[PDB]
Amino acid sequence: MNTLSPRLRKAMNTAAWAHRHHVRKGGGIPYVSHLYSVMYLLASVTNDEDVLIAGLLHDTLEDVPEEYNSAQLEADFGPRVRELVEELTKQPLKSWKARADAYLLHLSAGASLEAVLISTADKLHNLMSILDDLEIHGEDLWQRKEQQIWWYSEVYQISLQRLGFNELNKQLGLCVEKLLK
Amino acid sequence: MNTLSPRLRKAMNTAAWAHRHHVRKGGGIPYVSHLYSVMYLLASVTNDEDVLIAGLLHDTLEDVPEEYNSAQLEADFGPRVRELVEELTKQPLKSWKARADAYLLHLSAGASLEAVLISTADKLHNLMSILDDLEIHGEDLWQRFNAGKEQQIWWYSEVYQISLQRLGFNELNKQLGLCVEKLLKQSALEHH
Ligand SMILES: [Mn+2]
Ligand SMILES: [Mn+2]
Repeated sequence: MNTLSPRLRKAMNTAAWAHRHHVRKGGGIPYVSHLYSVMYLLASVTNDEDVLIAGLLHDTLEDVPEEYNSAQLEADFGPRVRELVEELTKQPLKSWKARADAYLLHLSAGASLEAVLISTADKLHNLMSILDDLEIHGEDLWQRKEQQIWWYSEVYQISLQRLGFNELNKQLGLCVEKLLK
Repeated sequence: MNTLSPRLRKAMNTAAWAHRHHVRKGGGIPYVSHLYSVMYLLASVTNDEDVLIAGLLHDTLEDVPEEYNSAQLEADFGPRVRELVEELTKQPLKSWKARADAYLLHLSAGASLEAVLISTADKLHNLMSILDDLEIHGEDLWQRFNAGKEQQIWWYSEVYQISLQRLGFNELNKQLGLCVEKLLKQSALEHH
C-alpha cells in the first residue's frame, strides 16, 4: 500500500478542489467521491504513485478544465501524469455507440497498460454505483440496460486481454455478473 | 486492504455530502480531502470496516451537525460506528488547553483502541497538512505559526506518546513519530 506522500496529498487536495462544484449524476453527491474511490481501488493493485494521481485526476480535463487544465496538471504533477490523464480524456464524438467503439478500440490497442488499469478502476466504480442505485431505486433507474451490459462486458474483456487477471478486473467481473442476473 | 463494499461506498458518499460546502481552514480545499486521507491511512492498518467508516465520518457531528447528526449516523451505519465517532467528542470548555488536557486523558484510558487508532490517523493527517503548508508557504505562514508552535509541538507529541503507549509501533505511529520530529526540525531551522 502506497504511503501518503506530500505529492499524493497535493493530488488529493487538487482533486477535491477542482471538482468542488461538480456532482455525480442523478443526485447531489460531490464528484470527488468517485475520484477518491477510483484511487482507493487502484491502491490495491499498483505501487505507481503516478498511477494513483492520474486516477484521482482522470476526469479533470474532461469535466472541469475551467478549474484545472492540462497545463496546470503538468506543472503540478509532471509530464507522465499528464500523459496518463490525456490517454483517458476521450474526444467529443456525437454518437454514443461511436464514442463507445472509439474508447474500446483505443483501450484494446493504443492505451498504455497504466491507462487500461485506471480505466478498469474507473468503469468498476461507475458500475458499482449503478448497482447501488438499482438496489436503492429499482428497475426504473434505467429510464434516466442492454447497452450498459455490453459496455461493461467489453471493458471487462479488454481489461483481461491487456492486463491479465487482477484484483480490479476480478471485481468488475463480479459486478458485470450481478448486472446480468 | 478492505474491499470497497456497498456500505463503504455509502460512507464515502455520505462524508462527501455532509462536508460538501465545508472547507479546510486557511485555504479553499474541500474538507473531504482530510476525511478520505484519514480513511486511506486507517485502511493501511486495520480491516475493521466500522473503523474505516468512522474515520470517514469522524468530524461530522463536530463540524457539520446541521448536515448530519448522530441519530442519522446510527440509522445509516449502526450503533458501533456511532459510538466510535462519539468517542472523539470534546469537552465544552472555552480554554483550548483544558479541552486538550481532557481529550488526552480520555485517549489514554477511556477511549477504545479503535478510537485511539482513528484519532491517530486524524492527528497524523493534520500534522502532515501543517508540514506541507510549512514547506510550500514558509514565507508568511511561519509568521502565523510561530506564536502557537509550542502548543502544536506539545499537542502532537502528547498524542504520539499516548498512541504509542496504547497501540505500539503500527504503521501510523511510525509515521506520526516522524512527523513530530519533522515539526521539531522546522522549529529548529527557524531558530537557527
Ligand atoms: Mn471517471
Ligand atoms: Mn479530523
